[PDB]
Amino acid sequence: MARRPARCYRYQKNKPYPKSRYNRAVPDSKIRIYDLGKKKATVDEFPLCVHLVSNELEQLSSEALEAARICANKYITKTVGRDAFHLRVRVHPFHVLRINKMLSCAGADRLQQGMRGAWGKPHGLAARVDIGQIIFSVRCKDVNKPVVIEGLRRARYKFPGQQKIILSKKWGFTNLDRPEYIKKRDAGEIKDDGAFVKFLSKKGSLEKNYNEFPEYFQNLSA
Amino acid sequence: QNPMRDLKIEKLVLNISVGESGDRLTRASKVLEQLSGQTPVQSKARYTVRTFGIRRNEKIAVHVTVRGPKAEEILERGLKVKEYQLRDRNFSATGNFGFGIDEHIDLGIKYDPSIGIFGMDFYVVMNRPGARVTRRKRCKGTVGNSHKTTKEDTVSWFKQKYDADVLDK
Amino acid sequence: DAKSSAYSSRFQTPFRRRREGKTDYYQRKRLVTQHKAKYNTPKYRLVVRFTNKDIICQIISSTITGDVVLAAAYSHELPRYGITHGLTNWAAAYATGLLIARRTLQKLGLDETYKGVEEVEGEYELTEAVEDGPRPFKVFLDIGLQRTTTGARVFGALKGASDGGLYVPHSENRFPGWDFETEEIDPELLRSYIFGGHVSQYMEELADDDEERFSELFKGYLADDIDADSLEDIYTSAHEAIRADPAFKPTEKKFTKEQYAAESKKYRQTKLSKEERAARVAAKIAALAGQQ
Amino acid sequence: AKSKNHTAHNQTRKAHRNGIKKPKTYKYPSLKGVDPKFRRNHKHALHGTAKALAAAKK
Amino acid sequence: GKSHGYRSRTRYMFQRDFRKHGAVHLSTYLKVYKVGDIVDIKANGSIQKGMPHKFYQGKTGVVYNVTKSSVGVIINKMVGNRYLEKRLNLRVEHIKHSKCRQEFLERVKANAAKRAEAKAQGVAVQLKRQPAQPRESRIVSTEGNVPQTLAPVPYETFI
RNA sequence: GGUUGCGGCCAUAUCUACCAGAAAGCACCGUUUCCCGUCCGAUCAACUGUAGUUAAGCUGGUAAGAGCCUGACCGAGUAGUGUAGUGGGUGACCAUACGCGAAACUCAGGUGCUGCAAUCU
RNA sequence: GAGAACAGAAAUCUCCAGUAGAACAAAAGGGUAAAAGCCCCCUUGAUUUUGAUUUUCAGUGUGAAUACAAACCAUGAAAGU
RNA sequence: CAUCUAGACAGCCGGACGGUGGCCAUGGAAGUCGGAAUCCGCUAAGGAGUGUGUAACAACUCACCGGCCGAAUGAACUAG
RNA sequence: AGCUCGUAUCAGUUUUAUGAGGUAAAGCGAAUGAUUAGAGGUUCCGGGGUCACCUUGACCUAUUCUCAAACUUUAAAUAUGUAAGAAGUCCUUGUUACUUAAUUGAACGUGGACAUUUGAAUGAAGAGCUUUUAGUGGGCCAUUUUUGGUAAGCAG
Repeated sequence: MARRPARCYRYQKNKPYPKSRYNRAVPDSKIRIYDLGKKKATVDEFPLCVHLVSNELEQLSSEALEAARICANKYITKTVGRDAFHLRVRVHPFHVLRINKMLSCAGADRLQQGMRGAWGKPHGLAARVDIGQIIFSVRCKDVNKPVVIEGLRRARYKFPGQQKIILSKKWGFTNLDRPEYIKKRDAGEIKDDGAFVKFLSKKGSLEKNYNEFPEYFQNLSA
Repeated sequence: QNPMRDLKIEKLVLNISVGESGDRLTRASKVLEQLSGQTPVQSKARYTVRTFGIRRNEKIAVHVTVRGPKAEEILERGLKVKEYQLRDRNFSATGNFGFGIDEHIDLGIKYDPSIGIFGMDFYVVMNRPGARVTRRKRCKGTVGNSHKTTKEDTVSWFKQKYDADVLDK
Repeated sequence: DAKSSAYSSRFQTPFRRRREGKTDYYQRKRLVTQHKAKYNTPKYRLVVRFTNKDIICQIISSTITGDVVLAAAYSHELPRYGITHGLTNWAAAYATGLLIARRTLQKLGLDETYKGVEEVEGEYELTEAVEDGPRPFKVFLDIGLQRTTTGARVFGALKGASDGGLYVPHSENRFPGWDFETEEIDPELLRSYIFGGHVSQYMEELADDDEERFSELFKGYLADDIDADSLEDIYTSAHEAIRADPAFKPTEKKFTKEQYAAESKKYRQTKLSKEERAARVAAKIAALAGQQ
Repeated sequence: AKSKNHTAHNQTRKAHRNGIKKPKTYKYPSLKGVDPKFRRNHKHALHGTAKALAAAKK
Repeated sequence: GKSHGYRSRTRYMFQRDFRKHGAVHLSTYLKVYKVGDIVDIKANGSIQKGMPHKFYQGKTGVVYNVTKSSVGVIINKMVGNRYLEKRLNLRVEHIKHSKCRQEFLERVKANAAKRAEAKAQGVAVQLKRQPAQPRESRIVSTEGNVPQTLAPVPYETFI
C-alpha cells in the first residue's frame, strides 16, 4: 500500500513505541548504513566537525534519513572525493509508526467498522529528535569546510522541520575541545583505535597504563 | 619447601557409561565392586537425547570413588596398563588428570565368565592438605592462589612419582 | 576469574557473618525473634560451638546493638575442676554444659533451688517447674552450623545443661543410645557417654591391642598416670566440683592490657596515608619509565 | 448508544463541600480485633482494680 | 478484561531495593512495638505472609494491637467524603518505627528540661517553636572581599 | 592492640593479584572402636591435641587497581517541573516571572566501625 | 571453561568460575541462595469452633487473603513454622 | 571570514615562448579532454588553459596583472 | 427539623521533623532488550589455501553512536501519610486468670509536680452530632498532563 505523507507523523504526539517482544511485526528500516566515507580514518586526520542539528522537536522518518544520507553523500563524493570525509548518521529510527488502514472503495462502511478496533498496524520507523539533538555529524579536514556545509545544506531539504548547520569546536567526534585535544595529543595521552581514540586516564592500574600508553611515560622521563 | 604444600591423591573416581541399563549395568556394578572393594552407585541419565538410546533416570552409568592408599595402589596399576607414561594432554587446567582404558577384567584381576568386557575412565583429583576449607560447612572459604593446583605442578608431581614420562605423542 | 565491572557493581554481598560462614541468618531469625506480646523480655540462647581443643558455651540474648552475655563457659576452665586431658570430648561437653547451667543459675540467684540431678543416671528429663515457685530459666539451644546428628557433642552440652537445672527444651532422639527401631533410649549407653565410657573402652581395647597408637594418642593419660577405671572417678569429681564452685574464678591476666596493646602494635603493619601513597607511585612512575 | 463510562470530575468538590472530616476518635477506643488473651486479662485486671480502689476508698 | 487484584500495579512498590535483596536484617524482628506507638508501613516484598495492601504503603498509624508475630495498626482512609479507620494485621517486617514521634518525644524532654530550668532562672524560656524568622541587620565588611563585577555571558553554542 | 564465640549496621566490609603474621587463639592437620552418615571417615560423626605447619583458611598491608561509600560554588541552578500571562510562534514548541530542583559526567577523600563475653610477651 | 575408552554439539564423571543470568504446575509481574530452587526423611494443618480484619466495597455480599483465640495434631533437637 | 593608501571591488583597453614534441588509451594527447600534474629561458605577459575543439593554432570570454580611474568592497550566513 | 455545647478532638493551608512513591528527567565505557562503526587477543568445537603453517567463520576485552509505555543503578517538581501534647510528660506503687527466671514487663490505673507562650504558623466566618426527604444518577467546554486516531467543533 502507498505511504502516507510525513505530516501525519511529523510531531512527537505518541509515546516512543520501539520494536520489542510486544511489537513484533515491524518492517525493517529504510536506512541501514550510518557511517559513510572514510570511516576507518584516524581522528587526527579529520580535525573539523560539522553538525546538522535539529531546532524543532519532531520525528524524522527512516525514509527521510535515508534520502538525506544519500543526497549528502552524493554531493561530497562528487565534489571532494570519497576519502576526504566521514559522515555519521547520529539518530536512529526506533519509534514504530502505526497506520489504521481505511478502505477507499465504495461501500467501505460495510467492511470497515470505523474507529472500532482502530489500533494501528506497524507502518514504518521514525527517529524521535529533540531541540539541540545532532542529526548528522560529518568530520573532515579544515580545507573541505564549505563543501560539507553545502552537503549538509542539501541534506536539509529531505528533512521536515527547521535544521541549522554549526561547525563544532570539538576535535572531530570527540568530546574534547580543539586546544584540549592538542595538549593531550602532544603529551602522548591519546591512542588511536581505528575510528575513535582512547584517552589516558589518571585512574587505573599503572601497569596497564604503561602497556597502553608508553609514549606518555617516555615523555615524562624526557 | 613446605610439607603441607606437597600434593596427594584427594580422590580417584572410576566412571563408566553404558549405552543402556539392565544386565549390562548389573555386570558393570559387580565388576566395580570387585575392582574397588566397595559398592558403586548407578548414575541416572539427565535427559532423553534421541540418539543414545537413553531416557531420563534410567541409571545408564556407574561410578565409584576411592581415596587414600586404595586410590594410590589403583593408580599404580592404572598406569601399569598405561605403561607409566602419558601426554601433555589429559591434564585439566585445575591440576586434575584422567585417562581411559579398554579392559579391566583381564588387567590385574582374574577373568570370570558372564561379566563381559568393560572399559573405564580413570579420573584423579589432585590437591594439597588444606582443601577442607572449601568443603567444610562452617567457614567454607576459598583456596589461595599459591595453593591451587596447575598443570605444571601436577606434571612435576607425575615426574617425581612413577618415574613417568610426558608427551608420548 | 576476571570478573566484569558490571558484575562487581551489581553484586549484593551477604551479611558479614554469612560471608564468614559462622551464622545461618535464616536460622537466626527464628531463634532470636520473640513473641511481640512478650515485649522487652529477651530470648536466651544456649550457644555451643566446637572449635578444636575447646567447647564454647555462652548464655546470650540478642538485643538491638548486639548480643550480651549472661554466662560464658569454656573448656580450659575444666583443668581447674579436674579434667586435664580430652577437653573437647562428649564428656567434657557434658561437663561444660553442666558448668554453664550451674553458672547462670547462681548468677540469677536460683542456685539453692533447681539442682537438676545430683546423681546422673542418663534419662531424658526436662526440669519441671516447681509448685508455687519461680519457673526454671528457659534457654534454647542454638547449635549454629553444626549438623544435627544422633550422639553429637552439642546434644551432650544440651544434656549437661538440662541436668544442671537449666530448662532447655529438647527430645531424646539425638542422644546416644537412641534406637531407630523403637522410641526407647538406652540409659546405660547414655550414662557411659556422660562419664567417658566411649573413651575408656577405647583405651582398654587399644591397650590390649598394641602400644604404638596407645602412646601416640592418650600420651597425656600416661603423663598424668590416669587409667581407664579412673576416668569415671575424675569425671564424677569434676561434676561435684562444678556443683560446689560454679562461681567463675577468672585467670590471672599477667602482662596487662597496655602491654598487650603495645606488643601487638609493634608487630603490626601500618597504613600509608595519601602523602606516602603519592610518593611511592611517583617513585614507581619514574622507576618503570626511567629510560625503559 | 454510548455514554460516559466513568469520570471523577466534581467528586473532590462534592467531598469537600461538607468536608472530608476526620473520624473524631475518642479515649478508650473499641477493643475489637485486639488479642483475646490480652482482652480476657484486661477484663480480669479491671475487675481486680475496681475492688482495689473500692477497698482503698472503703 | 480489567484487573483490580490485591497486588495489581505493584511491580515497583513491592520490589526489593537495589543490592538490598535477600533476607531481612535482624534489627527489624527485635524492635519492640507497644500499643499506641506510631509506625509507618513500608512493605518488605520478600516476605509474603501478612503483606499489606498497596494503599497502605507509606501510610502511618497508631498500633492498637500487638500480636504473636504481627501488630495491629489503625490507618485513616479517605473513602468519599469521610475518613474510615482501617485495622491492619501486619507482620513486623512490613513496618518500622516512625521517627516523627521520637523527634516529638525529645522535644518534650527538652521542653520539660527547659521548664525545669525556667523555675530557677530565665522564666518564659520560649517553649514554642518559632519558624525561620527573617534575618536581622548585619554588617558585611569588604576586607579581602572587593566585589568582583559580573556580566551576562555571550551566547556560545558550546558544541 | 591481636584473636576467639555471638552479633548490630550489611561491600568504607565485596572482588583480582602480591606480600607479611611475634605470643595466644583459630585453622589445616592425625586416627576410626563407639554414636553417626555416606560409593568414598572427602562432608558429617567420634577420639587425640597427640606427629607437624603457617602452605592454605583467617587477619593485616600494597595497587596512579575495578567496585562501593561520602562530599564538592564539578557538571548545573542545567534537564525537568508547580503556578501566571489577551507572552512569543502558523504550529511544533520556546522565552520570562515567582518558586522547587536532578541524574550521568568530573574532581577529592576513604577502604570498615562497633557491642557483649573470654583470652594473649 | 578445562579435561576423562567407546563418547562427537549433546549420554556419565571430576574440578574451577558462576548475585542467580536457573527453577519455583500453568499468563505476566514481584520474591527467593547454608532458599521459597534440586535431592532425602517424616507427615496431613488441604482438621474443628465460630469471630474479627484487608481488597473489590454501599466499607453489603461473594471470592481470595491476613493475624489471632480455643482445641487437637504434623514436623523439628528445639526455637519455630 | 577575506582584501583595502605598498592602492582594493567594479568598470573599460592590452595580453599563450613551444611546454598535449621517450610521460600520456597517442579515444580526435597540440588548441581549453574524459583514466593525470609539475616543470623557467623568461613567470606584470608566455596557463596539461574554468572551459569531452570530437580534423598536429577549428573559437571567444577568461588563469593573473598592467593601464587609471583614487574609497571602502566582497563572500557565506542569521532573523525582523 | 433540629439536638448537645460555646471557641473546640477543627481546617481543599503553610512551616518543621519524619516517611512513602518510580513519573518527568537521566542512564546505557551499569543489568535486561535493542543498536552503528572499527581496534587488539584462539582450543585442531571446520581454514573453503601447501597436514604446525600471514591466510578472515566466531567469541572475548577495551572503545564508540542512538534509544526503550509494558527496561533501569539513580531520580525530581507537583500531589500524599503522620506528628507538632493537659486524652500529654515525669516520679512512686495497686490489679491480672496475660507475660516473665523474677516482687519481669504489658495494659489499665491510684496519688504528686506541671502561665508569662498548655509546647509551630494563620484562620475559625460557631463546632460536633442525628433524623428525614426532594431533585439528580444523558452532561459539556477551557489551561496543563494524556490514550486511540492522519486529524476533527472525534471518542475516552
